[PDB]
Amino acid sequence: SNIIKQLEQEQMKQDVPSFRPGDTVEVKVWVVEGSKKRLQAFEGVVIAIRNRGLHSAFTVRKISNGEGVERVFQTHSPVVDSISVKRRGAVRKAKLYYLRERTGKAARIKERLN
Amino acid sequence: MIGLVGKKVGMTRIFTEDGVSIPVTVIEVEANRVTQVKDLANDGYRAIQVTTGAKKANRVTKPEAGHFAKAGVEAGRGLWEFRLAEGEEFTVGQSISVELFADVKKVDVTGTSKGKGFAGTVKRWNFRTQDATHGNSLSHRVPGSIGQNQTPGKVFKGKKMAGQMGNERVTVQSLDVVRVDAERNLLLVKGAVPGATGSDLIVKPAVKA
Amino acid sequence: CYGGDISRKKKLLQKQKEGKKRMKQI
Amino acid sequence: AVQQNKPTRSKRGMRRSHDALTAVTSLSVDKTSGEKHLRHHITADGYYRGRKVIAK
Amino acid sequence: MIQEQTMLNVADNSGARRVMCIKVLGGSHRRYAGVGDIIKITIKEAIPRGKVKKGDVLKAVVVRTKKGVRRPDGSVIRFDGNACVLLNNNSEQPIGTRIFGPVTRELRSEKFMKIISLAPEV
Amino acid sequence: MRHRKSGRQLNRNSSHRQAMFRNMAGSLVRHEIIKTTLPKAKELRRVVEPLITLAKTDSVANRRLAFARTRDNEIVAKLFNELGPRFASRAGGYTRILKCGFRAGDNAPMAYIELVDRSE
RNA sequence: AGGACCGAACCGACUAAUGUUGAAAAAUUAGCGGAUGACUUGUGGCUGGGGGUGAAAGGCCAAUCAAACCGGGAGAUAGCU
RNA sequence: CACAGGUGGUCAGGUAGAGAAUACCAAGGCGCUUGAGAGAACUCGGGUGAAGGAACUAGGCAAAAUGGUGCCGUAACUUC
RNA sequence: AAUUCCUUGUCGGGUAAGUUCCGACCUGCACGAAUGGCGUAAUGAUGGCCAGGCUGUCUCCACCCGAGACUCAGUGAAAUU
RNA sequence: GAUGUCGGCUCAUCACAUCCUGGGGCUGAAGUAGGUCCCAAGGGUAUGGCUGUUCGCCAUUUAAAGUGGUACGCGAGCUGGGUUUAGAACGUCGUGAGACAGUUCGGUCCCUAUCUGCCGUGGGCGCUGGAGAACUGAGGGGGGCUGCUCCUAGUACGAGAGGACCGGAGUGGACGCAUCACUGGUGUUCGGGUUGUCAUGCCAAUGGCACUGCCCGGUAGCUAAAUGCGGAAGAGAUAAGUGCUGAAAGCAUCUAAGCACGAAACUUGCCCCGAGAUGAGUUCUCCCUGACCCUUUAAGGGUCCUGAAGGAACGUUGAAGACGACGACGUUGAUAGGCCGGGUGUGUAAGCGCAGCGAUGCGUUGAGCUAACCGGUACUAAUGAACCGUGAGGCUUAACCU
Repeated sequence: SNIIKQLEQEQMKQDVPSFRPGDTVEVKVWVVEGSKKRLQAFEGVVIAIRNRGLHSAFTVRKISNGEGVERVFQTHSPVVDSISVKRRGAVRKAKLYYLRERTGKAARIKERLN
Repeated sequence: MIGLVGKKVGMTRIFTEDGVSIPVTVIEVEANRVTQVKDLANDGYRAIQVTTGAKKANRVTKPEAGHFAKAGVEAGRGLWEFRLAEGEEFTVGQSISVELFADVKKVDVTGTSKGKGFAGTVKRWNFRTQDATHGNSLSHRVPGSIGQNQTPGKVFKGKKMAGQMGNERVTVQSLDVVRVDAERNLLLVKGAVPGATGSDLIVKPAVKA
Repeated sequence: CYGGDISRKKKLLQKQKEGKKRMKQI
Repeated sequence: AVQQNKPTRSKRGMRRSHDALTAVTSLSVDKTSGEKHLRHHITADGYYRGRKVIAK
Repeated sequence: MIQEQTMLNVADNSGARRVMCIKVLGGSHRRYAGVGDIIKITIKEAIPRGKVKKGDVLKAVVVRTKKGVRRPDGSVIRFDGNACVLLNNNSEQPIGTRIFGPVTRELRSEKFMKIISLAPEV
Repeated sequence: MRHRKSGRQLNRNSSHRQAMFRNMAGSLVRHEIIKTTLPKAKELRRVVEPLITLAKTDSVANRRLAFARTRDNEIVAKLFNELGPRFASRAGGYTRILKCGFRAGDNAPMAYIELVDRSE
């Protein structure tokens, strides 16, 4: 509906890379300790997918320090800052939830390399 | 003082670029021209009678089109009165608009709640559920005992029980006006106002400080 | 149960006391 | 639960005030073939608004 | 949403290992707790050398939570495993001297300076 | 509490519904006219017309779906060969409803439903 | 080899849900126990009411058992209603 | 009662399976003698459930789970 | 203790906390040797207590699919009064 | 002449002899903390372990874990654990049948609501010509809790330790209201995966059946654990309490004349219902200006012409709905379905080609399919008519006007 639209289209980043699930993306979110506003990196396999427009967001699982983690990101939020697809992946399944259950040697995904 | 009469269109987030996701409810606010200006000399009290967005002429009844035939042009979907205090406003469709709210900090919006149509206990007044098992007999969700044994001898009036729910009125109070906007007539309130999308809204500056 | 009979109760209190006479001195 | 006393004929009648049937109001007709019919319905001939649907 | 019962892992040394919540401090009736809440604790397994032992009672600042935490952009951390940092019952101030695993930025505060000063991440 | 849903239940489990509209729509596309209780007819538009729009253009895959549903070679052949082209360019609205009204056997409302231009 | 073992028909009756003017004057649905034996069952046979029969609960004997059913004494008697 | 009950014997197909279990189908026979609309509580029968996992309660009642074969391996105790 | 009234007997184990449980003392109100005593591997739709697993039992309910309830046509009852 | 008894569950309500919050006196009250008493019923009042338990002990809380009545509140609302049925055993008593406020194990909880009450929702009629809107608000209900630091200020008090009064800001818990944007749940009406089997002549490719066959993801909607908001401030008259002036009583004396302060209670302030408020209120607009006859001659009865606004009906339907109701649209039309484009979801269809002995891979290919959403489109269906609805609308009294 045109009644919205005008709000949403002016509020979308257009530069966001066309990332695909299972891409080993690295995201550099902003963080403010207080005065400082330094970046923080966050490597990981993608597991979810966006697709709502301005509301679109994507999830990233990682495994770190012996403790697995996950973190959604609002695609058009300013805090996300830089977003690199890094290493690619291929999975042929829109939501890689079954990875939450797996680990180690079985936890790998292989390059599309086409 | 007077608020205006709008039309909920249904929710969106907006980012403040310093870095926070503020939810907001979008509201079209077509200008609300007055139709009559009731006062003590008019037999009554200070008030204004405003109409709003366009309605087909063919539905309009003769008494109505005649009521708009005086003063203000072109009938809207309906009418609403609003109270006054030292507010001088002519009967001419002065077309009060969105920009009036720019001074306001917090507001109201009085909606029309979605129709549940049945309630019953639990969904309505949030009565607690009885045991789902350990032998419960045909009472997994019944209202339960509703009075004392005999010396009242009656169920008290005002008892909480099953019945129709929602679809009434209920206001909101507070609500930051995250963004007044003209040339478009949009009102970005800080989220969550009663009523299904496209329902009429009756917005006023908050009586609370 | 209470019943209201007199001798039906003092037996019980007699037991309750008779135990305390032992349990105290022990 | 069952009654402790016998309700009166006046009471049963009061309970039956709303049982009354409703009138069909204005019965409708085709503008071509004769035929009275329920409005928004096929006439008994099979005519409806002039045109003859249902050959049989 | 650590709530009553609910086994909790330890994220520090001191060797409590498996742990169990038994109360949710935060006034009357408060139900769920997490992120950076304080809760009561009874130790289960505990290390044989033992900075502490089985049947001990303690307080703990929950750190990681499976249900995570949000913060304004709408991002939601979701650690896959529960954890808490042990505290002395009166002095507060965790009795450990190490912190395993990631911790939330949300945990950050005045008196938790002690905890986040340690900890490998965030 | 239903709001904004679309899908009549018609007092049957989902499998029975799907089988029912299957046999019924086959009967419709076959006989052109059919007589049925009104809610079934209004719920029949939604099933039938999309098949014809599917049938508006021949291709092997289109026959594979048109046969994949209804599961009847004579009618899927009857589309594409015949009822396909015959709707050369109508936007839609292939079917009209005509309420004859009120079956005597249980006083259920009735209506014929038919392809838009059976003509004869 | 076996009053062996897991498990259908076959016999049984532990739990719960219904059902309670039920579909049913004892059943249904999901489970459960026995299942080569102190089994299970068809067909006829005999034991008779202060007697039968009883791996004993005072149970069972034609939907009823601390004394069956039908008829007779019989208009038993009733300081009671 | 045109009743979800009771009634002994013989016959015993195709594929899966240890089988007369079971699933699907043959020969064969059926749709159970009120229907039709709506899609609210409540009841009944089930499907799924974020975090927690007996905190429920008289009690883990019910529900959920384990569930097949081949091998490797198996305790306290004993009347072997 | 299927025996113990006074009794939530005292001490130990188990639990964050244990009127039940397991262990021992003897002050056995009123156990005891064929109306058997004390042991017992196996066996139990048996009594009580614990633990892993698992789950809507629960904090706290939520949504969906079927049969009722609801509206329409035809048949059309009942306890009671 | 069967009013079926502790306890637990859901659900409550009222009293004040008040545990908390609020206000005062007094103190063996420096401060903080206390103590006892006076006033006060607005709101609040814990999870567990053990036992059939209310109780009690205990673990850990909390601003606090109020006492009582309500058939020892509450079984035509639920539970049957205790307790008072028949089986059984122990201890004990009796020679015996048996008995035990002594114990142990196993034991059928019925009802379709006529009336009273209660939560909801309609039909009639009245409100004095009729109708369409909007209000006015008598009266009524809803809501009324509180922690925690920081500031004031390490300040008054104290030697210290310790540590405020009044006054602000911020931020939590419990609770209610509201809502799908976010995060998630369900989504048997969307797509793929897969076993067993049956069918479509067969290969292929698709369908049925097995709980949706077993699953994996998921739109709309609905929803909480999601995110928005909420108690108040102010004003009136007040209790306990303190007072100013001051007589009875040259003094005194808060009081008898008088005069002023004084708390979550009271009445207002926020929300919602609300003119059946039969006292039926107010305001705006709209429609009706034709005849004739009989009398018992009065709010009379007919008959003829007349049918306005509006209403209802019917049809397509709704983010409204059990049924009616309320909302939208009905050809000058986007109400629904259809069709068109997107979005979204699923994850590389089919076909053909290529590799391999074969499964399978690869290319065509981010391909298809896509429910409930949006944006458009008259393609189908919302009919040209009737039916209900009247024809200027009482008497008297006054004031203006003839």
